[PDB]
Amino acid sequence: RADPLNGGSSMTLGSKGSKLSPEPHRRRMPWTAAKEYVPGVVLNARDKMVLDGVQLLDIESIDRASQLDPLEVLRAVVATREYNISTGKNIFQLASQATYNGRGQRFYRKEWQEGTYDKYVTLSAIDFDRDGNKGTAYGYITFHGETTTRPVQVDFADVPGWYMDFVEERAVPFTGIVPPPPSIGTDVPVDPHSYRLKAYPYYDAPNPPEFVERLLKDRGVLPDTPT
Amino acid sequence: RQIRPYYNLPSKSEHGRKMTGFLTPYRHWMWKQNELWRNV
Amino acid sequence: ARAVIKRRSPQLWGAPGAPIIRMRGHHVVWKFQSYDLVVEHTHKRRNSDIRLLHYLGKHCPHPQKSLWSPDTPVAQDRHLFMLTTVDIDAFKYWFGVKRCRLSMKPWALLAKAGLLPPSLTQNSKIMPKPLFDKESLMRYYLANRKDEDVMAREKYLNYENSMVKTEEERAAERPVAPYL
Amino acid sequence: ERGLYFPINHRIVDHRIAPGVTVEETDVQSRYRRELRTNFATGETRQTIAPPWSARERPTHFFSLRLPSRNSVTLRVKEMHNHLLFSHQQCAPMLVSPTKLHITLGVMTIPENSREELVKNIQQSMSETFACVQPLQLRFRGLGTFDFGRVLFIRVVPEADFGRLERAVCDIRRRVGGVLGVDLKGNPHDSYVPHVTVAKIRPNQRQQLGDTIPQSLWADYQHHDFGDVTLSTVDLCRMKGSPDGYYHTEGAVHL
Amino acid sequence: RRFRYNTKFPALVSYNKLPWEVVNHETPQFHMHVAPHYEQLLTLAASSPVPHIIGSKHIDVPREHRLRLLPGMLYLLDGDTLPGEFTINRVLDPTALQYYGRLSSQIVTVEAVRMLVPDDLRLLCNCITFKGPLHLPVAPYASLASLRGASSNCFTLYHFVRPNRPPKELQLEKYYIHAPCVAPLSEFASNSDERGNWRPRLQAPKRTRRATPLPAYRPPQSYLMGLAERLAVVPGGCFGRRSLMWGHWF
Amino acid sequence: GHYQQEAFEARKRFEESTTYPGPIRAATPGDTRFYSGSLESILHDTDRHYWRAVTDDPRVQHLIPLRIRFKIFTWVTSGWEQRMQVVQIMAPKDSTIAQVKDLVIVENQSPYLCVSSFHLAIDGKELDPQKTLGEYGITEQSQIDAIEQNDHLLHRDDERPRDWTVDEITAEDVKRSPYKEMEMQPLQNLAPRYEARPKGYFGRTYYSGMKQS
Amino acid sequence: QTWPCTATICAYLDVCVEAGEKTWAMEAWNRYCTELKFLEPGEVDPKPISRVPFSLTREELLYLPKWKKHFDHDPNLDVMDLNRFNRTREVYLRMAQVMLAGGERNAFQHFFTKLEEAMLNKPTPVPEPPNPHLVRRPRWAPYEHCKSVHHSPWRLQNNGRALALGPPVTIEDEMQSRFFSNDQFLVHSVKEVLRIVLQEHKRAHPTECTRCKTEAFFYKTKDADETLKFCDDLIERLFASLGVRLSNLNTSSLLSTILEVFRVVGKESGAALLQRANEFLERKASLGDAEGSRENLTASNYLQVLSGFADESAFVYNTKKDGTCQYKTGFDPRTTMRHLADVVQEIAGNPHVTWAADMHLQVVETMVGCGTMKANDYFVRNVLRQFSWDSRFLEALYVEYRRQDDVDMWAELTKRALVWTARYNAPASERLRRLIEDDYDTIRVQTRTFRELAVFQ
Amino acid sequence: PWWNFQTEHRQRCVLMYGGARTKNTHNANHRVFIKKYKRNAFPNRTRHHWAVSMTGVLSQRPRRMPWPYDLTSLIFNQPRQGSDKIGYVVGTSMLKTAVVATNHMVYYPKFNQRVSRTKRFFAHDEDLACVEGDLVHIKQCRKISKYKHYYVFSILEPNVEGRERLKLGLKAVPPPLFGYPVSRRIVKLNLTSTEGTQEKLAAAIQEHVQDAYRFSGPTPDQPRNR
RNA sequence: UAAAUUAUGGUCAAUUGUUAGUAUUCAUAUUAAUUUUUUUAAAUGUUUUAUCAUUUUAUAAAGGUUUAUUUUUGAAAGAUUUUUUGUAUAAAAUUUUAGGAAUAGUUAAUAAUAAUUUAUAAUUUUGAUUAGAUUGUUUUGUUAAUGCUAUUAGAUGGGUGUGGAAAAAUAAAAAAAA
Ligand SMILES: [Mg+2]
Ligand SMILES: [Mg+2]
Repeated sequence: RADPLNGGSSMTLGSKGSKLSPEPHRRRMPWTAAKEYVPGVVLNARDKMVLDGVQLLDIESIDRASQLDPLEVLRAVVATREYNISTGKNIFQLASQATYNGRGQRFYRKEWQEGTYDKYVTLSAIDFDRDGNKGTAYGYITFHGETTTRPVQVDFADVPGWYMDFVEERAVPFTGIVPPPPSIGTDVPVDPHSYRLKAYPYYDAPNPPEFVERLLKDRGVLPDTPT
Repeated sequence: RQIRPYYNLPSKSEHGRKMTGFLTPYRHWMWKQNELWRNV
Repeated sequence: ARAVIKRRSPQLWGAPGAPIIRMRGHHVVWKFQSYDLVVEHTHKRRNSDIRLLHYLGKHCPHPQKSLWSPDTPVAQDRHLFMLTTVDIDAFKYWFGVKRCRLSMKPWALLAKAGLLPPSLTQNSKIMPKPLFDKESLMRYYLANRKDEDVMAREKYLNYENSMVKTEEERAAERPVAPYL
Repeated sequence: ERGLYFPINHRIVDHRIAPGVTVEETDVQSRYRRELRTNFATGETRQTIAPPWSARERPTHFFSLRLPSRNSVTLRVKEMHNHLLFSHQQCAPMLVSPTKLHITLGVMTIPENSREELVKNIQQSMSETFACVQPLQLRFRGLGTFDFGRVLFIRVVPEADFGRLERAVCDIRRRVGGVLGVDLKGNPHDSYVPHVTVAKIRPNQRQQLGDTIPQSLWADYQHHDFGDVTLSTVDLCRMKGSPDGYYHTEGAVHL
Repeated sequence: RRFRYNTKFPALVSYNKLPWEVVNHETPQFHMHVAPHYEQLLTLAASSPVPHIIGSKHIDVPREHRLRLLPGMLYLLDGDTLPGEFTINRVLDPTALQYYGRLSSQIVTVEAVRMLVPDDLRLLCNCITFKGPLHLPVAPYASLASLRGASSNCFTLYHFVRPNRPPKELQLEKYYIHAPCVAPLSEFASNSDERGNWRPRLQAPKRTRRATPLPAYRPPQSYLMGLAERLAVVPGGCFGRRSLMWGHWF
Repeated sequence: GHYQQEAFEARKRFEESTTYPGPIRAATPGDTRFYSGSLESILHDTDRHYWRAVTDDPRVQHLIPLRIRFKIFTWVTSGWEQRMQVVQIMAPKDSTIAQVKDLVIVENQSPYLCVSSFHLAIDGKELDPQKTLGEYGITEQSQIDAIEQNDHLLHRDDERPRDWTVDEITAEDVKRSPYKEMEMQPLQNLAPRYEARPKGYFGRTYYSGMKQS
Repeated sequence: QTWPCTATICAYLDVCVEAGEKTWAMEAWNRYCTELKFLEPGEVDPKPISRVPFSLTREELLYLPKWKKHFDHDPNLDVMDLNRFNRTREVYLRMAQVMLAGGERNAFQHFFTKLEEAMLNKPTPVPEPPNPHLVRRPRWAPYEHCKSVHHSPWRLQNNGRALALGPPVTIEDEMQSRFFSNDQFLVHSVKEVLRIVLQEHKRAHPTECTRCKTEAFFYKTKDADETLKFCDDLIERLFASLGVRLSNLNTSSLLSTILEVFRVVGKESGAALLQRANEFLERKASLGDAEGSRENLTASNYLQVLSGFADESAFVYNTKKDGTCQYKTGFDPRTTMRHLADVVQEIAGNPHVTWAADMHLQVVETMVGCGTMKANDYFVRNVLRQFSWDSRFLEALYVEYRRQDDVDMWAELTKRALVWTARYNAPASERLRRLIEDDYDTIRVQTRTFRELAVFQ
Repeated sequence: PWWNFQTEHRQRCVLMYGGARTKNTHNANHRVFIKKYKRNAFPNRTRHHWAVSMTGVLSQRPRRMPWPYDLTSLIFNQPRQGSDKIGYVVGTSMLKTAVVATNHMVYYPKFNQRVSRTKRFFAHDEDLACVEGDLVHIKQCRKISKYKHYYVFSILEPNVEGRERLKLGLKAVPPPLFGYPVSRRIVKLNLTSTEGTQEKLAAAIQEHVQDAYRFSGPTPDQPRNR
């Protein structure tokens, strides 16, 4: 196929890998193609008990008898806002709080900047539907200094795990068009002072001593006695 | 089968499975060491 | 790919595919037990004879004294014998040409016979599973590294044609003078 | 519900398309029966294939089996013409005159610059090859199409004297196109199929008479019996019938 | 793999055929489809001469031949002029104008984009005007060398395409010859007088110190989706090879 | 690519050759109708069901299988999807576009495809209905499509067929031509069974020739 | 006992040519090629099918025995119908080049003279139509559901609907050899025999023909003079045999081959190769009496001259004496770069020439050998994203990267090269990884995966 | 151990040395037939099942097996069993078909002799060449209709008499004067005049009602008295 | 219409019941099997995942068939990669009953026709069609032996038709992506 992990060796069932190829194994189903994913259940499992401090008024409940004190309504609004923010932040929540809908800004997830992984997206456009936490976003995905030539629709723009640092220089008004970032390899000449590579195609980070000690303790080669 | 550690991410969902498919970074690292022996 | 899966005996990637070498044997009294190395598909029906690519041979898991051999003073030669009958040509054809799979018990038997390296299942509890470090592996690689030309030649001999024709054979085979 | 769920006549698979594009990329939709209609049903008869160089220049002369005007085929085709004219009056220009019917055995193009020496050899070869064959009998029945329906002819089924006729025509082709160079439309080692042309669309008439003769005109007479005719003469003739009101006489052998 | 003829279902009924790709000019996916072809065409024009790409004036075609000759026609003009019998639509959609970002930045800043629709609604004229000289070098023999916009200053490009057609409708596939530029070679060429200025070196300088090592590696603290080799995803989920693992958390 | 040019050159030189008595009709056989396997498979005019190890003389093709691509809005359960249909006609070597249109409208054999007048076009360029395939240089590999009268505004929802999923179908609409064939009333036997695919079959986005993720 | 057809004889003679054994061709010619005859003007060129298909009559079906009635497809029956197009000129050419490879001048000259006389005084045989079995007849396919050219948002994908990434190798616009006319086939035969001379020289001296491997590559061989004189005599014989008919033909392949022999056998500078090509072009124009506009050189000739520039700019790298680079004696980077630049600007001004990865590789090799250190700029500007670049480009660029003043810039350029390899689907070559791991002691760049390192250890 | 006696069987788990391990299916079972119908009232109208009927396609006794050694296989080297068949065309009433009667062979080992069994086939032919009486050769091919999978390959013997009769306009073969019986009971020729038609009908209906009365059963010895 | 021999070759064919004037294989033996003396369950939680979903998991007994059951490489094995090459639904023969007669959405041609085309249609006494019986062409038992006498488990209509393939509604001696 396309990506025969460790060649075509079939010593075990797990030798072929969890998924055989990045392309879908069955021609019928395209969605089953291999793609990076984030935990949807955990990221959408917003804290429920945090809203139990103060009651929340329903939108369809507009009758005068069900109206509450304005102080209580403001408390409910604060509770709803913190309930939305508790699990995390999505680019649809950062865009309204950034100028020009945050166009031209650098968005990254927490796991995108930990370890040798280094990926971010330069925002190009955002479309908002009725809900302020929903819609779509397009931008340039940059991986280790290499960026996509054409804008692409971002994946998982709704899950609360995004982070962004606001800079005024990179903001792009609606009059202009967001420029794709230059490529560190081709567009801008390479310079270690400006940017230094964290992981190359044949690189793999050295084993940390804490993980090594934990693995040895698990395997029992290191002595261990209960307290 | 695929081993699921007890110290993994607990899916706070009652409408589905009680444990997620993610893993601790240590679990990912130790899995690579075990997978290295599979390749040998 | 079934509405109600046969939960007792499931498999992977459906049927029929991925021929696999197993050891079939009817569950009888242990003193009358003998298995049969055989290559079959991943999925088998009620009778094993439906999916039977080839038959490898019998195996008797009973250590027996060598009565056929004369009573010899050799200590190693007087140990118990575990006889196994296997096929080599069909096994090689299915392993290499058709790229079949093997189970742990046939793998261990073939490792004993010398056809295969020891299986992953059999391991010594005394020796733990080791770990690896990229820096030390690179240091060893720099310490000793084979030549690219010789490594290509040995890879060619191992994988592609190995029975080569030398200049002596070429001179013998070349046409004789009258038809030149 | 009337018959089989998938009729045998509809289990057609097309190999002219790419293998993997018919299942998913597209679905080809056409009536494949028309091109697989057999030559027997469609009236097509395989004529000798002419080489490209000989297919350009127009023919000059042709062998024919001269027949008296009284012969049975002449009045059979006369009655056929009467029926055709009664049914439809627009096929009269396509229909040929009853007096211009001959059984053609071969067509060739003799250049006019050097025709005089070639015709003598042709006629002497015909005489020397027909000095022994007795008069032939041929049973005519059936209809056929040549030049993609441009030429409509009466089929000549195999019968008595037909084997002698085909052997004689093979010998004629060997003695005419073989030893001396003359442009035969077919091959000297191939045998020309005898026929009598009942209808034909001229290239000048192709402008307003369509591109081919519709099959409904002769569908009822596709297998009609035109009977047995005896031929005892042969003539090498030229395409000139208007001036004398009859076949042009260039060479004749009283077989 | 797909190497089977359709015999399971009747040909009259398309039962599992893929939908035909259609591009609509009321949607930004039209700009998404067309913009990279535009930038490639501009690069080709600036590098090598291209026939029928330079336009002295708007082409005049009668109505009967309008749908026969205009579709597939793409060229450029020096002036900012628009053909008649076309209603004008301006790009006010940020998503629609986002796709021209690479063209504006890397190739040449775009001044405006307009979609022209005829009265019969059977055509689409995409006219895109770029203000300013080309950022990339322009060869003296190139098609753009005859354009006064390079070296008013703004120049426009016209493209005609039938509406509601597959993406193959525009004939931008032929404009893909990768003619290289001679920007570095012109410096050392005989016409330029920098040949004596340039100083080549054959031997690499001697190394006295090893390269600076990478900073201390900190293992990630967040949870991980699993190994990319097993999950068959590309290293960063964007590009690379599954077998060659790099750029992930470890 | 190479096959078409080499075949054309071979045919050209075969035509130019003048020393040829002609192929033997008896020696050159035709394709047979009877063979193994319970499928009637048609091949090219130069291919035979039997093994023919010799390369026969090239011939001028008198019957070109012109393939015209029509738009078709099949009804999937999720919604209306626009896909492609191919109509194949057997036209003579010098058939004018007028008779090509006659052949396509006589061999379309589909209720929806030939609903209104249409014009044949190639790579977006309309074809003049006065000249023949000789002027255009059309071969059997040429890709020809058709443009109807109302396919230039199909992006409008009014022109698009109205599905009952999002649009309301009236008592006057159920009596129309396509909506009578479709049945909004679920019968016990469900006589009009159509192709079904999930709304998430292609993911959050529709089918496209590029990547949007 | 399968009697080979003329095509099978041609294939076996090609095998004999590449093997260098002439005795096999001796046996083949004695066994089968004796009866082969050229096409006479009065003979029929496209011979018709002669073998009637197998059939059995009533008597031959009822009375004849089963073994006689049995019929399996026997190639000896249709060998005559497969020898129907009279392609004996190809067999004569292959036999002549076999004799040349075996070094028998008498027989080689006999075959060449007979072929030359036949091609000069015989009509051109008609080539057979393309074989339906050897090359599959293309089938109609609607290219409507194929992936777009920009399907991948990271690189320009090579669409199956039409080529878009640019050819990775130059191919001259020439048809199959069977379609050549008489004089054109004579020119092709001379080109082929010269190519066989090249192959024989390379086999005799493999070390002196490879690029930038040993010092022997930069020294003229002691047998090249005789081969060059033979080539000059052969081309002069060709020009004497063909007069007016030579002018109205195509000599792209012949020019490329003579350029290649004047490049590798007698190692000449790129300027010398260009001068030889110009002299050949002007002589070809002048021999024919007409307006005689000078024919522009093609992509093959430009590839040859750029390869000559690369060969003259080649250098031995990491010699056993620990020397970083060893160059040819009398090496002038200034003049080499000047000539390369003017050639490149000329071929860029010429619009009929299509660039390819081979000539881009030659240009990159020239620039990196001359040490101007603009080869990386040229590669990123014109070759990184335009063509399917192989790992040899990075192999050449690695020494340029090592030429950097600072090891940090060298290391980062190496990292970016590896990233390009991982991105644009151009895996790094074994020799490139060998160089990387050799310099790992000072660059600290890993070039092997964890899995393959562990398994190798 | 099949060759060992009953008392000699020490165990039954495996064959100790070698041979054939076969299941001892009990043939002596004493199967019983249970009569569930009256003697003259078996539900079937032609064949009556009054005892245990032997079941099998090839295992029945006496043994009957196909015989591939016949005239067709002696003449032809058939790629597949029964691919080619020689027979006489009998019946030409369906267009573009030709019904051929070809006889195969079945061998009885018990008697050590063979007999020929005739089978009819539908052979497809174009141009309508197969006339009644032709000795034709047919071969298997692709399925053409529901019951057409043979096609004629050569007409070994032309029916000159049939062709001449067709040319004269008469049928290729006169229809036979004896056919299948429509009913078991004899068919009596009706010759009654118009006046006697009703009387003959009355007699026939009386005979039919008497046959219906036969359903009642034997007439009692003592006439019914109340 | 001639003998044999450079001599056993080329590897085991062998039958056992004490009756009862005679005719005709018919009571009682031996082997094989059933039968008494109590031998002898078919297990309950399959698993992973991106979470109210998706991905992997395809022939057990039910329904009574004698002119009858026949098909894929699109998943998997499967490998630098792209790409490519091919198929296949059809047959032939063997087919039971003590007292034996009619059978039918029906044959062929045509076609992606015809509930309404055209035709002197098709099945069958060489045993049809319904009905009864029985899961079809490597299995046993008996004997010296052409015989006689046994054998098994599983393909029982469709109806949004998923899937490569319906075999898809409890039933393991199938380790199923560490
Ligand atoms: Mg009983
Ligand atoms: Mg029954």
